[PDB]
Amino acid sequence: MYLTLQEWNARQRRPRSLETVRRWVRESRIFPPPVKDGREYLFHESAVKVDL
Amino acid sequence: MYLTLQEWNARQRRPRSLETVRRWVRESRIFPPPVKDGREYLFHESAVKVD
DNA sequence: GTATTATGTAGTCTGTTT
DNA sequence: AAACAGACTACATAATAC
Repeated sequence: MYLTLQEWNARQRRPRSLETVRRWVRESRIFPPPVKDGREYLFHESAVKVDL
Repeated sequence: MYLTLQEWNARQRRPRSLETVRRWVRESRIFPPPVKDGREYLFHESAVKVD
């Protein structure tokens, strides 16, 4: 299922500050790009961080 | 058998610049610490970087 | 060495959910 | 309204790159 930004962060090898994760999203570092459902990002469970 | 700094670095989950790996060695971040043998560092196969 | 990039905390801004 | 989520910026330091 979709994860919240904090829930996706908590499953990564090195969780970061939520502001950091948000910056990754703004910078197109997350594949697939999270959808903003209303006020919050939804991450695919299989979303990964990529180097651009 | 020992590995070279380049060989060790290519085998990690995120290889870094040589400069950075050398700095980690200089800062004793790597265990077991590499042996300096002549001009090269020699890494144990099991050597990991401790955070 | 110096410069650039990555990260962190805060305040204020737009907008969403209750 | 009030709490929430996130954007954007100002301000920092650390790690990495040059």
